[PDB]
Amino acid sequence: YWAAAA
Amino acid sequence: SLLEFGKMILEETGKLAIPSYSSYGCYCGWGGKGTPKDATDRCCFVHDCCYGNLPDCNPKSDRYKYKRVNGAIVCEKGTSCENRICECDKAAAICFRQNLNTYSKKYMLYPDFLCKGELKC
Repeated sequence: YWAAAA
Repeated sequence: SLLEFGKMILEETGKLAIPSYSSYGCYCGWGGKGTPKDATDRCCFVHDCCYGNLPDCNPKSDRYKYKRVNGAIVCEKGTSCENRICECDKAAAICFRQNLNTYSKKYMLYPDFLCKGELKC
């Protein structure tokens, strides 16, 4: 929901 | 806002804010009196104090913005209230993560009468 990477 | 705080908690800990932190110990989700039961409960005690430092803000409903800088929570600039509310929530989410190792399900739905006495912020 609040991704940015990984 | 409460909902934002909830999502920050889930992101941080992997636990749903409700029901893991909404009725835990003496201060989580409803706090007021008693000696906090454990470190997690102390996170809520301090968070309550943090909100208490902001009498003319409305942390339940006022929305703030924040971002993640490689895991780190960075509060972004909004109104003064929003900034201060964000810092309170950020601290609590970090505190919960730091104390997951002692979180105890036995303190979920902890009964009010076992929480007695005022502890000053």
